[PDB]
Amino acid sequence: GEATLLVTFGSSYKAPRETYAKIEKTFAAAYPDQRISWTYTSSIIRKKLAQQGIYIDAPDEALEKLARLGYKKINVQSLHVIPGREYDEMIDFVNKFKAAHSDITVKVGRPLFDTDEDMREVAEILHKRFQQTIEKGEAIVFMGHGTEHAANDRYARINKIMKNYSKFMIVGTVESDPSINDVIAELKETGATAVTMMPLMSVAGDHATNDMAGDEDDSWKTLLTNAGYTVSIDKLDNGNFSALGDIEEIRNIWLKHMKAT
Ligand SMILES: [Mg+2]
Ligand SMILES: [Mg+2]
Ligand SMILES: [Mg+2]
Ligand SMILES: [Mg+2]
Ligand SMILES: [Mg+2]
Repeated sequence: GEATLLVTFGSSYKAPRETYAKIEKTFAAAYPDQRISWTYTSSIIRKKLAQQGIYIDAPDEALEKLARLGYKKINVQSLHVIPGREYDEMIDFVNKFKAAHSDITVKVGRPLFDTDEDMREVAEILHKRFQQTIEKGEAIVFMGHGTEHAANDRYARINKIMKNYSKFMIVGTVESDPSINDVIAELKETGATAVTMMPLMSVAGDHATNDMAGDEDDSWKTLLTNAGYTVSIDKLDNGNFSALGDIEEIRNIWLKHMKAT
């Protein structure tokens, strides 16, 4: 008997939690006999959800509960985009758990942008999603968070990989490099005058939605409109802002990572 624990930072908001449900459904369909469990690593988000009647286990709680149920084989899957700080803290609570349980074998699955192969697959999926927009000469801008962690290199790396698919697919980050000014300089080279944006994030969290599309003077929508672009935000059919985890083929990459060799 195998069990799977899905690891994310977490969110208290309805739209990200619908994306989480899609990820659970993808894993449950692939492994219909397995228990699938969740942990949200943000302590404060867990606390706010508890105030709402929604009870999410802390990581140590989540794994101990699996141990107390008899499981000797546990999969712990990162739902992160890059192998950065949160991925490292995953490994840490996984090892704190392995130490207390020498008989339990724990398999760890990597985040989305782990390898060049992963980033090509993501680029192809996003190209497919936006091909009709790209065909009209409109650019697609992907907004990642950005970090000082060395894994920040994935954003510049997937930006270059995306050039094999279209010059109109452009990646930047809010807090690091490539920056919004790099995005604007790249846009200028394409000849586009219209932009569709999407977060290069697993879910469209509340803070990210403001960074991307808010009326704040430094939101990406404002800064691109100041530059003269006509800006649209990508949405799901249900009207929510889209994110990577909403795309079934993206969810399959986390799925494959859980068993990769
Ligand atoms: Mg990440
Ligand atoms: Mg799609
Ligand atoms: Mg990101
Ligand atoms: Mg969404
Ligand atoms: Mg969807």
